[PDB]
Amino acid sequence: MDTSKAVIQRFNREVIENGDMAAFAELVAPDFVNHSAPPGVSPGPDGFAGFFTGMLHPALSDIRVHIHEQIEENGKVVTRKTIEATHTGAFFGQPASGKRIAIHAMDIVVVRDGKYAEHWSCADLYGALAQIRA
Amino acid sequence: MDTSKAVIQRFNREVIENGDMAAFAELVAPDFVNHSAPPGVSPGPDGFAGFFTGMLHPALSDIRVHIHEQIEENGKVVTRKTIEATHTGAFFGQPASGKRIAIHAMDIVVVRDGKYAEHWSCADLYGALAQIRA
Ligand SMILES: [Cl-]
Repeated sequence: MDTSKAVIQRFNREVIENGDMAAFAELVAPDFVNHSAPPGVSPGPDGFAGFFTGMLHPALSDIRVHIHEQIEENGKVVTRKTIEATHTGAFFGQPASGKRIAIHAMDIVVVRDGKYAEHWSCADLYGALAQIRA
Repeated sequence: MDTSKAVIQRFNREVIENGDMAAFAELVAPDFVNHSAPPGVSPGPDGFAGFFTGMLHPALSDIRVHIHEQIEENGKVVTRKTIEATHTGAFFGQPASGKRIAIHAMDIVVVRDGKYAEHWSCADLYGALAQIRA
């Protein structure tokens, strides 16, 4: 039986790095809520999947997620990480630059019965677009 | 002798909201390191104080720090918060708009002997500048 931290590590590897949506289905609960979802997006699992399949993986190639630290209290796991990838597609209105960039992020995940139940995210887009524009 | 969560709560109220640098001197250690310090800035307490006195408080008036949650493990405290303020000064290339904006942020603080010892930050500047431009 693997830990909440282990489940988040598996999600970052199989879903964010590899883009395995079969792994997504296995690691995200049907009652999942993305509290950080923008006002126009579905806070549900389908909205969350749509961010990876429709936005992230079309924009970023050769994704490497560097998990620096994981702080856990009361079933919530804070992951401080870096998303390193090659900018090969339009990202936040920025056309493909071919540049390898590093996005600093922090997410808070609530894992229940081996699946993602609740999620909050924070990312340095200002800095990532600055990298793209240099 | 108050908790790490209470020290961070006091720092956000007296330093970030009120701009009391006398409180800064009392709540930040001399060996403090800001791991999220920009490339040209000092990771030291002097560099960190300079962010508030030199860029944050000249840019933002009537600051309100809305602390949502605090997750602690192994001497690290993650604070998920929303900085609400009026844009009255120069902020990341945007001249004063007079708008009251909300900056979503997350910081990881290591409190040692009632003072700030280590710090990591994440803030939604992309979102904040978007608000300034609306
Ligand atoms: Cl994520």
